[PDB]
Amino acid sequence: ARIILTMGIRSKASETDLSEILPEEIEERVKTAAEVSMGTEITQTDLDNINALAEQIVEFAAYREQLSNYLSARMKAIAPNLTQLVGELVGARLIAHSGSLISLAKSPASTIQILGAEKALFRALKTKHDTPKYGLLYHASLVGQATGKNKGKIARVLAAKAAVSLRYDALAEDRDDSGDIGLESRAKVENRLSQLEGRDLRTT
Amino acid sequence: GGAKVVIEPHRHAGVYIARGKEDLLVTKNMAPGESVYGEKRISVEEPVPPTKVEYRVWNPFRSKLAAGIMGGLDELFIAPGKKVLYLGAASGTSVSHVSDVVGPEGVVYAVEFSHRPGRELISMAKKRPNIIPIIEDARHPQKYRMLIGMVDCVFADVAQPDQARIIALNSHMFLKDQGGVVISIKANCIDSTVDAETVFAREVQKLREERIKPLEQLTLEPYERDHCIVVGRYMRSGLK
Amino acid sequence: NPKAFPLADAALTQQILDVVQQAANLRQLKKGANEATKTLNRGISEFIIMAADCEPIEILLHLPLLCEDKNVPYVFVPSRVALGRACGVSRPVIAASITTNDASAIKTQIYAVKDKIETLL
Amino acid sequence: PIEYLLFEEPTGYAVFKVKLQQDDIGSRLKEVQEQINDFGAFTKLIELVSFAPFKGAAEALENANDISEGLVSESLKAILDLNLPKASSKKKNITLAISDKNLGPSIKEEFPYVDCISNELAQDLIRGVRLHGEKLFKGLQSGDLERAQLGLGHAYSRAKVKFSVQKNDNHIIQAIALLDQLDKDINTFAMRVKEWYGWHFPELAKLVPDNYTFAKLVLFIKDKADDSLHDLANEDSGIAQRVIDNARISSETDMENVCVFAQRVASLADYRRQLYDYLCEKMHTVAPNLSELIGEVIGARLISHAGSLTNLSKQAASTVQILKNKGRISRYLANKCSMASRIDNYSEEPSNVFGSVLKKQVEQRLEFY
Amino acid sequence: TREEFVSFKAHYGLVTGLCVTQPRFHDKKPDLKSQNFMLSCSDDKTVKLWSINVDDYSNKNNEEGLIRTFDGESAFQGIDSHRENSTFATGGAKIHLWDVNRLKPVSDLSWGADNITSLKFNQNETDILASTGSDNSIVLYDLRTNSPTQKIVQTMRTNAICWNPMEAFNFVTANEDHNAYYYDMRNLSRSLNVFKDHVSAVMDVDFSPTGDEIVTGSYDKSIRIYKTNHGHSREIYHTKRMQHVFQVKYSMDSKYIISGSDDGNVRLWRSKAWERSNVKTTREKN
Amino acid sequence: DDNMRREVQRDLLLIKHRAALDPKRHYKKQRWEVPERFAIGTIIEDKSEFYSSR
Amino acid sequence: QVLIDTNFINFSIQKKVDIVRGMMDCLLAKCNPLITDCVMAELEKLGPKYRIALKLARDPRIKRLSCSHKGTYADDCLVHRVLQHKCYIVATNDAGLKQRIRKIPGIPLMSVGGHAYVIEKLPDVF
RNA sequence: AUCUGUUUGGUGGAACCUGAUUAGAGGAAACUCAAAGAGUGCUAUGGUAUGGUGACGGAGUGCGCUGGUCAAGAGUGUAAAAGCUUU
RNA sequence: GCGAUGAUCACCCAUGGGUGGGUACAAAUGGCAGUCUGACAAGU
RNA sequence: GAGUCCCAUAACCUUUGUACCCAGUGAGAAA
Ligand SMILES: [Zn+2]
Repeated sequence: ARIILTMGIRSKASETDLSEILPEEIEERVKTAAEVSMGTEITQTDLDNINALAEQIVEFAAYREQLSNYLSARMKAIAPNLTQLVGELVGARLIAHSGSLISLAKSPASTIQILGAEKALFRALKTKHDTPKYGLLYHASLVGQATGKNKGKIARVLAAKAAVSLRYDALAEDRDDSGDIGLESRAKVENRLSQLEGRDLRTT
Repeated sequence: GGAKVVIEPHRHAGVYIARGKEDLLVTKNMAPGESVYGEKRISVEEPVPPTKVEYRVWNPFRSKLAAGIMGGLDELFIAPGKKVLYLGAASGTSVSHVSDVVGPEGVVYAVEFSHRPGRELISMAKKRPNIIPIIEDARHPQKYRMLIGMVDCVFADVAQPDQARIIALNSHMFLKDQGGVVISIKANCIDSTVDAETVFAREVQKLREERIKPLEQLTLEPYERDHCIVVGRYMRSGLK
Repeated sequence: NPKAFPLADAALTQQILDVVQQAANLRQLKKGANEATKTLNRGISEFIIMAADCEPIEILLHLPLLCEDKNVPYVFVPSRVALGRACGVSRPVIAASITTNDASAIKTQIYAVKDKIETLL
Repeated sequence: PIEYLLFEEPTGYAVFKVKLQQDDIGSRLKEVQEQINDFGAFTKLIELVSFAPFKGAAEALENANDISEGLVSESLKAILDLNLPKASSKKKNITLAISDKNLGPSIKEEFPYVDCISNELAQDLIRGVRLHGEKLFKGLQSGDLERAQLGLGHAYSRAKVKFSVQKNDNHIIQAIALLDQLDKDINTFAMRVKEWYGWHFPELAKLVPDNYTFAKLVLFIKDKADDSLHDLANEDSGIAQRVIDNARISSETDMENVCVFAQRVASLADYRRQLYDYLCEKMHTVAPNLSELIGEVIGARLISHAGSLTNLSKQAASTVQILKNKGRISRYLANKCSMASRIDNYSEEPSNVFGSVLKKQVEQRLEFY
Repeated sequence: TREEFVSFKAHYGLVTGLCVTQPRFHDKKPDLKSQNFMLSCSDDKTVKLWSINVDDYSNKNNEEGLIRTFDGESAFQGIDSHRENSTFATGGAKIHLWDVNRLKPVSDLSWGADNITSLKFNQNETDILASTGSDNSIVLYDLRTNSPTQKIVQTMRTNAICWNPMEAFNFVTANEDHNAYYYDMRNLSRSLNVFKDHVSAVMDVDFSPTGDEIVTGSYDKSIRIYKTNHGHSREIYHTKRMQHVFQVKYSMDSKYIISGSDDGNVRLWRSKAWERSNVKTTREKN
Repeated sequence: DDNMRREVQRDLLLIKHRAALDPKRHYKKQRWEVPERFAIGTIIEDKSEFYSSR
Repeated sequence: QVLIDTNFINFSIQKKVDIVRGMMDCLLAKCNPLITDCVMAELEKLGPKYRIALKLARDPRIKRLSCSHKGTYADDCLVHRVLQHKCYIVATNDAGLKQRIRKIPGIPLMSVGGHAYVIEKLPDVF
């Protein structure tokens, strides 16, 4: 959208350049495709609607990132230790999954582990199969840092510390919105992730 | 109409069979989300989430090449990386199916002479980028010798009595050696005073006189009365 | 080149109109523009006659594209009034179609007219 | 003797110099016929002496049309006058191998000292250089030859058919298919705006039910106010100021956020009805008869559901889905509308007069009942 | 393409000679880039000159056959055209010289009242004719003096002559005792070669355009190629389908040999059998 | 995978034993073992014609 | 259209039947006789005893096909090009070729018998 | 159900018979070592190899060569022509 | 003062209502529908 | 120890509100 707002037309692209969009290596490709192309030439009365749509979706993404700013702000003002541990939008869809923050706080840590994967969980319980291990908590950055079966392992330890921090946030009264319990819990999860990424199943 | 089929690859590369209780000749869709001449489609969900890719039913009563495929041809030369020169691209009916059999890495040059079919060809070649529409008479290949270079198969769905001369001229210009020559011969449009076997024998003799060795012919009888597909290869030296 | 291009001259026009009248007697003629396009997309049609002087012309120029798609001969008679009079109905028609039949007593005449208008086209 | 060779191609013109003649008498033999497939022996026949590239796709299309209809263009004149030696016109002309027997006369009309050959020897020399292409040219052209071929084929075809992008119905297909999308987007977004402002006072969605009017008035009211003069765009405005006096529902950051949300709804609301005006204009220039008969938005949805103006045209009249006496006016309007769409598609630059006549006919038919 | 430009029912009897011309008319201009010209004599006392539409240049865009009809009182037996100046010569009951403008012979150049069976013009020193008469005689004519020059009588009958295109005074005769004779025009008292390997009467001879070898078809149904300095056959070509090879030419490529047999067929052969006609990379050429 | 073959493993049996589903259908004699690569797909009847295949 | 072979031509000349006139009064229809290049090769290979037969096969009324294979086996060529197409009458007198042709179905067979041509597997001769 | 005993699906594979194969039949690994086959890519380019062993090169002159123009000749044509041809 | 440029073709009362079967859209703290295990593991 | 990234961010059913229904044909129609 930003590039068609910038140039508009192919001969206009032949006379203009751009570096704030499309970084430094697709320029020769768009210029060669501007020189030779199977595309027609548009008029101004529909280039105007093309430009209106392009500025429309540019402003749409501006609204998207500022709504994400609002979500980050309300989340770190409502349950900030969960933000310090698992992150803003992950904790947000945890809370939005379980309904209330207190209804998520009074659930055990195993539930917070498997919280997104209910259909896989209950089919793997109603026939005697193996249950999932990730759920909605798979998209946390720590589980992203883990690799192998120990992302199941630190999904478990991350759900345990997230239950700790989450019910602290929901049940505290002298809470300070400063991330202290979430930060010490995150340090615990990070050095645990370190000590099980340091081991290796090879023999040296 | 809302049923479920299983897609299975055919012997021919690039085309598929959808088995249900009636099985369908099927191709992948190069422009997903719309039908070109009102055929039905099949949408599979192949596994970032899985993506809905889709498939188009090839109708043998509206395509001589599909009638040939599902009558049983030992070798089509239309293949998933090739270049096909479609002669007599009368609309985008069979050219769309040849286009998405040939795939995104191959090229279909769709030659047509009339102009309202050419307008529909250009509007179809927008959403199928691997189609080069050429609005020109195929009886003069020099008038578009600049736009096409070194095709791998020619398909001829022209319905003119100077068919073999058109096929020979376009092959000698743009076909490569041991490339494919697929012909759809319509007996009644060549000439109706003789019978169908006489005109097929004469057309095959004309092809080998213009040094295209015929490998195979098929009558394609339940879909078209008195038609034929002759599959040959451009031998260029030594039909013997 | 006009829009209604492959027009017939007077001898071919009267040959066409005579076989149109005989097919209309033998129930082998579907007359009118949307009946003609119905039988054309159904595939039961041997050749279509459009009249090149109705009050719009694109109203039946939609049919040459269909005939080209399905490889059916099409020919332009220069009188909608004479075409309707040959069709045997009390109104002018602008398009008519000869449906295919093999238990047809005029098959040789229809094939001769098809050959004449196809060498024209 | 076939001394020089002229190969035309989308990137420009090439003059080759024939080094070794191929056999004339043994030209149908197996080894002579496959030496043009082997590249290691074709380079013993043909050597590139010149390549004049084109100035762009405009001169490419000009020279493609001139080569197509068999005329010598100015770039041809330049490269042939640079490359071919000044031979005699009466004794031993210089021999140029072309591929076009009716381009030959245009070459001798300009250079009388050049006799042109396009028989089977020149034909298979030409198809040898076509078969090898980019390898003969030794790296001296800009642009991939097949990419220029795609561009030149599309340009040649649209020129030959007179493809106009004004009467391009894909614009109105995508315009109405996007307009339905933003209908439901403005609907759901202003529904959430009304939901988030429902606990500031839940009567603005009772007095002012239209989504745009609600959103634009709540974009500037954020409080009580009193001063109810510029809130009439005043009985509803007076009732609204009375309700603001009798406020009966419950921030700052959340209220700033729902102000940004209502500004988004207002931006969608005036990009819609810009798009609607655009597609009424595009429908008047693309389908004037249909829009005279049943209206611009209805004709837009008609050709969208049909898929194209061509598909709606070539459809039968008894199979048109338009949207007793009430049951058969639909059939009358259907076959008149099919007639109007045929007129409108196959006329090249249409008028409005037949849409007018068919509108008069269908109003006469409905007024008869 | 191995296919006829045109056919012509030229005469009623045997067409006993034919050659090709660039006819120097002095009223018209010869269009040799689109018309070819062949003229041909038969035993029905006619010499006819024909033009052929030829697709070799694409310069132009046409009244092909029988542009004129020369007429003699007796039959003709051989014909050959001068390589300039609109002239040809026809042998028969007597040898006449003609040009393409006049409808009658310019000069009768006959030694005695004994008929002439064959004729060849020289290729360089183009004004020297040679002819074979059925009294076992070989006569040379000169066209400066417009007269015969010298004749020899051999044992048996000379069927054909061909001049050496690279040596201009040497010719080869092909005669009925089964061998060919390489003769010097300046001394006809001795042949300077005899090419011996045929087993029946030698019907036709021709030179390579390189002047280095000759081809020689005979009445035993076989043709033979001879190096010019040796005197025995370098090669023999035969076929169960080929009968009584009456005409042999050596194509101007010096690489193919055209033979006309008497079952009807004209066949191409390679002069070097093991030699292929593709272009060669330097490794295979070396 | 076998995890998906254990979900479509029944209608592949139906397609293998097509010939005894309707007493009037009578297919041509093939064997049709399960192909190595397949895909299960749903027919889109479009929004053009109604009521016939719908 | 009728494919001739060499013993049919030899028996025609031995029985003094013209080719196109014998075909016409056998079938009571207009015939186009065809000499394939392998039948012509076989007549030429027959030698100088068969000069009369060769230059009666050289006749402008007898059209001629162009076979594209190696070797001159006319029985193989006639059998292949007739079982490919079924639009041909085969005129022959070889016992083996007669058995091959009358074993493949739908192919009429003509042969010199007596002093005129006979035709067998053509069911509309009168 | 200490009813039933058929069907479908899995496990198992005696006897006979048929077919193939046989220093029994395999399997896994690879920046491993060899033996071969097919296809594809790469200017893959001396039709007789640099501009030149002071025997040489460069400059200039003379001869040679190319093209169009004009003039003359000659043919052909004709009342005169014109035109056309001209190694 | 017609027409092929198209004629024609679910239950109850003395234009209007009563009763429901399918269509889409939206909603639901309506349903399916029930939130895994539990004490060892890694190293020297 | 342990099947989610393969739509529990979902699918289907039920109920509740909003807008409708209960194509082909091919020469008749009117008096
Ligand atoms: Zn043969």
